[PDB]
Amino acid sequence: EALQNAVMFDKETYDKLRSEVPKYKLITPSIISDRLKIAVSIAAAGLKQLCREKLIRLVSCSSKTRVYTRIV
Amino acid sequence: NKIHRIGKRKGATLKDVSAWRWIKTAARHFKQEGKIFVPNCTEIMKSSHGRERAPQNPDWYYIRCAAVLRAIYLRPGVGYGGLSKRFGNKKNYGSRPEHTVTSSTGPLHWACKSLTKLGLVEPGAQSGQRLTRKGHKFADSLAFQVQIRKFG
Amino acid sequence: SSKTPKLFNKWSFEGLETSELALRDHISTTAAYVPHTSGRWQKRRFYKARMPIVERLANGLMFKGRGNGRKLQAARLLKHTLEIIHLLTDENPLQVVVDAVSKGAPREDSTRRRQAVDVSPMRRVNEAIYQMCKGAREAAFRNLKSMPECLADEIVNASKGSSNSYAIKKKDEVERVAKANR
Amino acid sequence: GQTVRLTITSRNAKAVESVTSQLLTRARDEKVTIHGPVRLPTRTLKITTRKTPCGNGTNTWDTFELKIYKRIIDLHAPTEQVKKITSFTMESGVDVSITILD
Amino acid sequence: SLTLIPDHFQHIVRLLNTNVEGKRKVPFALRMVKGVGIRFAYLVCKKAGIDVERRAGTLTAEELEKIAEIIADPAKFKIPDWFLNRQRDPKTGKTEHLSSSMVDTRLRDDLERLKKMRAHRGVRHAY
Amino acid sequence: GKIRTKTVKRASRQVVEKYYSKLNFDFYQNKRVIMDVTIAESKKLKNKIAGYTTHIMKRLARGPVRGISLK
Amino acid sequence: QAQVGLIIKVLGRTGSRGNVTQVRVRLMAEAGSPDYNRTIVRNVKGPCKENDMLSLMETEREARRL
Amino acid sequence: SYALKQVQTFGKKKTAIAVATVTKAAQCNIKVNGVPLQQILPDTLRAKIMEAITVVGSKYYSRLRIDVAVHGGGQVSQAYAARQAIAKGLIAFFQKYHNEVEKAALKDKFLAYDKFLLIADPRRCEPKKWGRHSARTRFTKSYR
RNA sequence: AUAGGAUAGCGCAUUCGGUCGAAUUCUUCUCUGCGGGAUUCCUUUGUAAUUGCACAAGGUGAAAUUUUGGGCAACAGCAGGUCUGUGAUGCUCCUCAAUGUUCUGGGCGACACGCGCACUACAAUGUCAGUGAGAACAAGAAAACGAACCUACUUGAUCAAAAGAGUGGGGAAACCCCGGAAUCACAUAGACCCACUUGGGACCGAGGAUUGCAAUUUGGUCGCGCAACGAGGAAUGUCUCGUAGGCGCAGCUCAUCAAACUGUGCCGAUUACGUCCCU
Ligand SMILES: [Mg+2]
Ligand SMILES: [Mg+2]
Repeated sequence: EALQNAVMFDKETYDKLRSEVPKYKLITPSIISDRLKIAVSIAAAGLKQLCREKLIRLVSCSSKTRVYTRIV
Repeated sequence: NKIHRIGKRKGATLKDVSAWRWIKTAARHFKQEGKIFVPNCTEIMKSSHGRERAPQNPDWYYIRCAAVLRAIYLRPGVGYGGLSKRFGNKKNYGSRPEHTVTSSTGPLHWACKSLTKLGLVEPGAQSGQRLTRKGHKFADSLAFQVQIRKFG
Repeated sequence: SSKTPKLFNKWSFEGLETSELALRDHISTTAAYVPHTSGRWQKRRFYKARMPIVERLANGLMFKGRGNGRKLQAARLLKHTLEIIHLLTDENPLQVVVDAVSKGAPREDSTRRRQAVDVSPMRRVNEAIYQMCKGAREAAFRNLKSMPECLADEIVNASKGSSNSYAIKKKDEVERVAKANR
Repeated sequence: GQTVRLTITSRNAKAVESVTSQLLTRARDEKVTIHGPVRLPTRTLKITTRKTPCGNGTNTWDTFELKIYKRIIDLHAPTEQVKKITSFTMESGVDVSITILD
Repeated sequence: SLTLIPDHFQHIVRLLNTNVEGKRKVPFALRMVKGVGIRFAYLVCKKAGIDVERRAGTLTAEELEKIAEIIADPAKFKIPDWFLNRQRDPKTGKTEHLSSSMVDTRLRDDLERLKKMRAHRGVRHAY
Repeated sequence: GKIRTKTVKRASRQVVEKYYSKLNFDFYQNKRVIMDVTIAESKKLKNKIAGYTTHIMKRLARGPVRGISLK
Repeated sequence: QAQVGLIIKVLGRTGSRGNVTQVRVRLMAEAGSPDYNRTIVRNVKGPCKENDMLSLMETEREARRL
Repeated sequence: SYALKQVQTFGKKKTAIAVATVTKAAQCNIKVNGVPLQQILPDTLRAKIMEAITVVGSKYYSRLRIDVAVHGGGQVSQAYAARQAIAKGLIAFFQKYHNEVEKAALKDKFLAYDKFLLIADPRRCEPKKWGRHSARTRFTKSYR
């Protein structure tokens, strides 16, 4: 079985990212892509956008790894 | 707090701030100013023959010019061979072992020529390229701006 | 003006104690700012027990030809892994790592027919680190999950004694076989 | 005012040291300004060859080394005084070169 | 990119009689057509003036043939001759960039020409 | 493997027989005496001889030793 | 579930390949317990030394003297 | 006016040699190869360099300007040489311009935290031998 | 700051190998001919001793046990290899359409295959594309005034690379060189996102350069990649600390051409500290 990951954000997947992705104790692009059946690239782009909107906060950052968490 | 002077310290010079921050700020300043000369061959050619793909960054020439300016600041009287050694890379040779390949001197020559056109660098006595008066002043002022976090 | 060291300037080593009496003298809890502390730990026989446990994890992460000699990579991966563990557990990642090392290795296994024998405290610390790093490395081979996350769940699952951890699964089957031929 | 350099080169460390000491003693007797005996880095010529003449057996190798000892002595003295300083018995295997530094 | 999928997005695109995956980016999916590599695809994207961060299924048909004709006649778009695969045809002497089935046809024609000429490379290919 | 070779042992025993009032219980002073009282091409052997001479003197203080005859 | 014991004396290395180590273990039990100061002979694998700690699982079995 | 207080020390790790010059100054700063400690990358090596300061405390390095010139080796060896040079330069400055009741306390803390902070590592590359791809590993042997 | 975290400073603010600045002093690093230093030396209510010879821990120390890596290495052998190193040779063979010697063309590199040893892969602890910081070992020119050799810098450049010019310097601690090695780093807010795929380059097409007396060598550019290969059955090598492994670099052969070897630095582990099961 080969997984099918969407390359662009859908109408439902976008609002699912905007609402359901927050309040997650641990947020990473890989697990976000796992949940939403999307690509890790667009998952990271959406996570960066959420950080810009301040919905989630970035705790661990690196040139290749980004770790986010819910805003408290 | 991040901007505030540490204490009993004034101003800033080059090599006192982040090298990548200074290079990116200088490239952005060059792009906004627009007086730099960008060869048309930079949109097609690669940085070095050791590389296998195009630079893929639209501002790669500006970044390279900023890095060359920083290199001239660090090592006065340096030439295209020294800049090629600075900007070299390891080339994939296929099934054969990888060997270090110096960067093609063409882009370095073009960047140095653009810097002389801007007046930031000039040819030095007994060969080599050296920074100029306004080049040193601009480098130090931009280094101060970097820790000021103006960033253009 | 001196201050006690904290790993990565975030995690404190104060109160680091092994969960159980076992491996108390073989799990080192000495405070250190960074895992990378170059030293001659292999000159003596049991000198490796004095190595900081996070440094031992970083060394265990230095396997295979692609990962041989890359200790800065191991330090960065551990830096991310401790953050992920703290998010997952709401507990000190150093304490979670100590617990996982304490309960990640078998206490009894068979040897040569085969006769069950006990495991020395030194080998239990070694095998706990070996299994945990090995379990994460194979887990993160060709899946979307990156290495720092794959190492995080392994340490969290091992610390709770969950069968989802590769180290715990090996521990259960090894001790089960030891009792079978005991 | 005018300075002259003596370069002593040899394969024999004992011989080159003895010649340098003799030159230093002669210079001190002549009472000239001497900028010390400087021991330039010793240079090793290394050649590795197969031990066998046929290529049979374990590929055992042979390493031959040749060491080069060089000293320099700077002094303020004219040609006649330098020649008088240098003129003595010398030793085999070492050579002394005269140069005038500008 | 954080851009919604267009209603006209297609997973398979027809370019120069070749199928191209729409999931891949524009140059890395334009490299699928024979005669076009990574560098040529990037230069084609630059000449067409479209963003290289877009997907290959989001592009419209009004620029699909624009890309196809750029590939067909690269020299018209000031793409240098040394960037072309066939700089001097041994038969016609012209400069062109073979694409799709044309490269295979030209390779077969070259092999047949060497075979008929009875050269060492004709017989080596025949072996 | 730090056994004193028969050459070292014989040289140290001869040293003890020839000079007994001139020796001591420390190693460094004994070695300093050894350098003058012995002629050898090596310094490792001199150090070993001094060490075993110190050992011999320590044994001699407690009691007579076989192979050494003090007149 | 796992009773602890201290290594008192390290015996010889049992085994043809010399990987197992015969050892003497004193059970760590509180005063008044039946296993107080109980000395047992056991086989240990891995680097072991005196005054070490060892979880014995079941302490009924005794290693055969070598 | 005021006499200049200068102390020079060296720290070695593998081929790397770091010469540290320590001077009394109005404002304390430490630069390794002309780069400040905060600007030094990575944070892994910067932590090791700062380990020289944080073990004893910032008050001892207060009002002290230290510059480090490191030559030879790689980044890790250069960082270790620089931290050893900084630690040895501090102890040396105290030894020359302070009583021996202190300086010894600083040495104690340095030695307790890490011996290699004050004592150079003697390990060096083992020479390569013929018939061996490296110092230890031998040529592959085939029987059939 | 983009969203902009963490990470020292609190008489005298930092910088500027072209500012080619002057002056003065000195030897922290460096150079190197002789020196020293380590000897079980010191200490165990250690072991052993019950004379010893020693040994195990700890101490001291830069170094603590053949200090470490080499070199050298007895006496017997072997019908081991080499008569393709030699003006080392005994006996034989050829000897002027020569088993001599030169020259020309071809071979030593031809393939269905089997085997030894390498090199590159199977990707995300990755691949591209940037920036940063950074070694060591070395090598350089000529007979019966310089010229060959190695270099820096410029230019070509009003426009790809690979070139090609010019101008200097180095006989090599002087020039290269302040030797910008590659592993590596990067909070680069860079691309990709688990696919034989931007993994992997097998293999082939068209152009052009360059070595050379000769290219029917070697770079460089654009295509090809849909060549396997997703980690390898039975088997089987080497290795204990600056070691394995990873990563480069130099010398060497050498007009041209290293997946080789001899060195060299860089980054740096796991395990054991045993045993006679196997050999
Ligand atoms: Mg025979
Ligand atoms: Mg060969």
